Amino acid sequence: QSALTQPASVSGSPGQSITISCQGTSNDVGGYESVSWYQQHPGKAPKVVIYDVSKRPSGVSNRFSGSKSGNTASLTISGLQAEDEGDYYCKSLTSTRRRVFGTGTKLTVLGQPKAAPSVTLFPPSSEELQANKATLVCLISDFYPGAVTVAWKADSSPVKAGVETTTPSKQSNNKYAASSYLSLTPEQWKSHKSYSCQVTHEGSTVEKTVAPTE
Amino acid sequence: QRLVESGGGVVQPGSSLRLSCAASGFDFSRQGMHWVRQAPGQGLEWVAFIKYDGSEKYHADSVWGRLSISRDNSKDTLYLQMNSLRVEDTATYFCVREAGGPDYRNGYNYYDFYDGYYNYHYMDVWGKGTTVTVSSASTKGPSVFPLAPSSKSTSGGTAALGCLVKDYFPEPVTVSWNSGALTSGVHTFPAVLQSSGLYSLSSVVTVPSSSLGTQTYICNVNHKPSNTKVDKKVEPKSC
Amino acid sequence: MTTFKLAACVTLRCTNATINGSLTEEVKNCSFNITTELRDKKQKAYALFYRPSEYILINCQTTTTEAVDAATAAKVFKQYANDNGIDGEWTYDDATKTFTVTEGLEVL
Ligand SMILES: *[C@@H]1O[C@H](CO)[C@@H](O[C@@H]2O[C@H](CO)[C@@H](O[C@@H]3O[C@H](CO[C@H]4O[C@H](CO[C@H]5O[C@H](CO)[C@@H](O)[C@H](O)[C@@H]5O)[C@@H](O)[C@H](O[C@H]5O[C@H](CO)[C@@H](O)[C@H](O)[C@@H]5O)[C@@H]4O)[C@@H](O)[C@H](O[C@H]4O[C@H](CO)[C@@H](O)[C@H](O)[C@@H]4O)[C@@H]3O)[C@H](O)[C@H]2NC(C)=O)[C@H](O)[C@H]1NC(C)=O
Ligand SMILES: *[C@@H]1O[C@H](CO)[C@@H](O[C@@H]2O[C@H](CO)[C@@H](O[C@@H]3O[C@H](CO[C@H]4O[C@H](CO)[C@@H](O)[C@H](O[C@H]5O[C@H](CO)[C@@H](O)[C@H](O)[C@@H]5O)[C@@H]4O)[C@@H](O)[C@H](O[C@H]4O[C@H](CO)[C@@H](O)[C@H](O)[C@@H]4O)[C@@H]3O)[C@H](O)[C@H]2NC(C)=O)[C@H](O)[C@H]1NC(C)=O
Repeated sequence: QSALTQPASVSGSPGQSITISCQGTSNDVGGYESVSWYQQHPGKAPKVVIYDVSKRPSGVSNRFSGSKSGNTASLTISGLQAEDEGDYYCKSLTSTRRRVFGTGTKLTVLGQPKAAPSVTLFPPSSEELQANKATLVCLISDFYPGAVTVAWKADSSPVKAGVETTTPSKQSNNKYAASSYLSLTPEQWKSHKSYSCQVTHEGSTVEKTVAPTE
Repeated sequence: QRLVESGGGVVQPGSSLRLSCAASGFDFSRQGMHWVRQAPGQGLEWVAFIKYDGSEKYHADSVWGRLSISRDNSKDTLYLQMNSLRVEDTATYFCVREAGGPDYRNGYNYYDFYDGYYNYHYMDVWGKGTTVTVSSASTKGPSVFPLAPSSKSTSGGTAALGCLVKDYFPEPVTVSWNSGALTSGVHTFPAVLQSSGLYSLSSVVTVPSSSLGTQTYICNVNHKPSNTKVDKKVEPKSC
Repeated sequence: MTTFKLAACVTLRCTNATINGSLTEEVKNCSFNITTELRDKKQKAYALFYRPSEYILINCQTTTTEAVDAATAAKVFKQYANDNGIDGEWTYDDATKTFTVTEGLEVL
């Protein structure tokens, strides 16, 4: 069972009503009334806010509700408050009796103006190459809300291998930063005309490129 | 209801580990249990489920053959046996209770074999978790490489530069600039664990473009486990 | 007096059993629910059925008693059922002087 699909990020101002979707197949989300949702805050275990798709465990306020249509389930929070900020995961029973989690959503309760990221892509240093290693470093800073999507390309083609990315965290000025790395052999590095770091934030994409011959 | 995991630590790729979870405050023998894991900075991943009596087990495809769940009801203990570990099994591992109870029909509460609970299909109790790090590395100091400012790091009158701190174990390292004289603009990122089982991070600073020809910038890297101290000068590169 | 009879029946749902290596249509594994506390709770139980679309067995045990009239026999059989943890829908056929009590027929 592939992980259930959720948006990476949703946000709203205090008082707003927001919705988070979770999309499965007919053998999990669409095949049962068993969808549940979990809220997780930093350095803590997740806690269930909704189960059996619509039901609230005791202690969870009625600002939380859930619904299901076809293969998609939705969690809704109304009257958004600062304490709702965190990560939300859906989960579903499957036809094989296994369970599966969605990919998770960061919910941001808006506390400041939205800000587009500034992206800087550093090529391998000559010192690093002389050690027979190559690392591309994509630094992403001064953005808000605190979620981005990073994609690497060699020439026009996507690169999934050798990639590591940190989860965004606050800078001292209270906006967010994140970093992504692409690890290559010096030979691999020299085998393309260019490499690109593509950063998507709030639907807008920024792209930075380096070439080995510069 | 309380769940306390243990048995975690750092282990060699390809070796084995047994995690334990001691349950208390509820009737352990009537309830199903899960393991769920979370890699640092990543999402939740379901690992395995086992019925109240241990008569049935289910595992995620990604862990099948390596991780296997079991339980001892006489000890109120849940186990996860981990074999042939991969660097990618690095994560926090949570012991979790499946909510359950009887099924109601015709004025009766119906229970599974041996009066066990039917599953209500959500997790109502979690432990704090235990961390497993899979790495072949022994204590290792970082190599430090400059991320040099250029016109590609430059814009709006300011320029970005930094240093890359590569291939160290275990965490942490600390990074300052000009021995602490440089603060504003400084951000040191969290560490990533590479497939090699070693950590790297970066530290970046944004400075006036006009000062690049004069001002000297030096990142001071410290890694206590290895007693390493490195001072790396970061200089602008010319085209 | 008159001879009255009681058939106490429980319904079982059967599927392919698992014998040594694998599944078999030869042998059937059949589950049903047995009352462990009168009026309160039942729990799952099973049986095997070997004979050399759903598949359902009804396991019946019968007993008789002498009584003057049907009402007396009904009291007697009601108490017998409770005592033995037998609960379900009741019927009476006066022609045959036979009571039946059946558990879990909704399955069929
Ligand atoms: C002896 O007693 C037991 C106990 O009651 C009884 O077991 C039931 O047997 C019947 C008949 O076979 C089962 O009915 C079928 O159930 C199908 C759906 O089951 C899934 O969905 C259930 C409901 O889920 C929602 O509601 C619950 C409760 O509020 C909630 O927990 C859920 O999260 C969700 O919100 C769910 O209960 C059920 O869970 C069982 O299975 C899961 C694994 O999937 C397991 O984890 C649980 O522990 C539990 O065992 C399951 O998830 C339904 O699709 C099916 O429909 C068929 O028949 C109809 C005809 O009317 C057609 O319309 C349809 O096309 C299908 O052909 C059917 O209704 C029932 O599930 C059993 N109940 C339980 C708890 O297991 C036995 O029958 C009794 N045996 C005898 C011989 O009498
Ligand atoms: C027909 O359908 C029924 C119902 O599903 C089948 O009955 C069940 O079959 C399975 C498989 O054979 C059983 O699961 C196994 O259980 C054994 C342990 O069983 C017994 O003996 C043990 C040793 O003495 C004992 O410890 C057990 O005690 C438990 O149960 C009591 C309640 O009686 C409870 O209080 C205790 O806490 C214990 O839970 C028990 O008496 C177990 O050893 C098997 O483990 C194997 O598989 C696991 C993974 O699943 C693996 O980790 C182990 O290494 C080992 O390989 C397995 O769990 C189940 O017990 C049966 N259920 C009932 C109600 O009897 C029946 O088999 C089917 N027959 C046919 C022909 O199809």
